[PDB]
Amino acid sequence: MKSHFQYSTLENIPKAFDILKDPPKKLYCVGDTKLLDTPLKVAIIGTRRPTPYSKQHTITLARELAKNGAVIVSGGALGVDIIAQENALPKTIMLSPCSLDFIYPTNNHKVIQEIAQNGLILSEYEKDFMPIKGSFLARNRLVIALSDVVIIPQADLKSGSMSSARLAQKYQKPLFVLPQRLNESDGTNELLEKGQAQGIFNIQNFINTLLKD
Amino acid sequence: MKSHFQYSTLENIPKAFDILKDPPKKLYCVGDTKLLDTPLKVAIIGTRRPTPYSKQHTITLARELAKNGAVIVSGGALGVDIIAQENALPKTIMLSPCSLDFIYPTNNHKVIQEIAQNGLILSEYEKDFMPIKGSFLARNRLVIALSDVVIIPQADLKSGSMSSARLAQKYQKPLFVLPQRLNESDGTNELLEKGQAQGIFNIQNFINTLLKD
DNA sequence: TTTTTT
Repeated sequence: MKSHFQYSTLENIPKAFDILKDPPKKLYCVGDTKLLDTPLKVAIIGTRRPTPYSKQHTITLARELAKNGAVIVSGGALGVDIIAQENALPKTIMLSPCSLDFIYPTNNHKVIQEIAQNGLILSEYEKDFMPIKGSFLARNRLVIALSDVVIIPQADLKSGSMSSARLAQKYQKPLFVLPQRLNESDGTNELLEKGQAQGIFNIQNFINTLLKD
Repeated sequence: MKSHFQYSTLENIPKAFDILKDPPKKLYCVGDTKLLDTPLKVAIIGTRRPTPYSKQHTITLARELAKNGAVIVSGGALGVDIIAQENALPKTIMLSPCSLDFIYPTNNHKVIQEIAQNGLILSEYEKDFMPIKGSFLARNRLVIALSDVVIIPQADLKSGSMSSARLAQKYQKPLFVLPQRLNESDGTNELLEKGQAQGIFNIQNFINTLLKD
């Protein structure tokens, strides 16, 4: 799917990426580049197939965080990503797994279009670059590096979310997950079990605690 | 409701009770007093209105602990209590909020009879004593005192279960809970949020670990 | 909750 986006490049690579082994040398952008100056950047990422429960609270988290002046960072994926990003508009930054001349995934075109229009989309890839396994992983590192705090509402084991979670730990980005029932959201519960993430037991509280930092 | 139980008195107060600031001077009993010598005593207490979710896992916890030679201690209450006790039979000990000549709650009369027959029921009250606000809270301290570990599958804030959690902490009895969604079990989630309880993220590993010590 | 619990 063609985006018909009119895109350029960032003048400067955000310093957040300096922590990376191989920081992007060039970033392509469409939308509000000033969002990159937001004091509080929060990643919300997770399963492409969230339960009604997780969706419900992903919406509250995104809306309230954006209401309090934070910007939500995600990857525009089906499920958790695109729920969080739509509900954070216009304060949201998407890192694309393809060049900005392409829309991916196709079914998210309306929201992604709105992000291009009122938020910000960034890509490491210049043109005619279709999503490929390595680019999904590559952009995942950018979501984590750019973000100050990482929220994973719901996630399975051995998922991309879990890889991103390990990146968050590597870079000491505070990691929070939604409380989840047994034998569901296995990935996030393992994070809780191993003390690698904190649970969000009260959304308004959680947010005020982030703000007071 | 009269029980028509034939009951006696324990020859003396079990040692576990001597931690209490006001230990029972006498305990009345019906059933198999040999259960008091079981190495591992585990309390399973909680809301009188468990979700299907909490119910299914309470059943597994109770059965598997019994299989592993543990005795399940509870108060024979509607909901979590009686589910665990019935599934722990015959290895279960009930602490009654009333004298043993009465059945409470009446809806549990069938299982309570089975506990008197094949398990053990204890009471601090000799006779003609119906349950009262004070006797539930008194009973709770005996559940906590007798038990080595306390599992609270699901509970509301400011509840009898929470009262028991407070006693568990006071008398250095380790707490454990089931993972619960946001706004379904505020009581147990608060325990998790304050690090006052540990979550059960795998029932089989939970049990094995208990056996280790 | 009348059918009982910080």
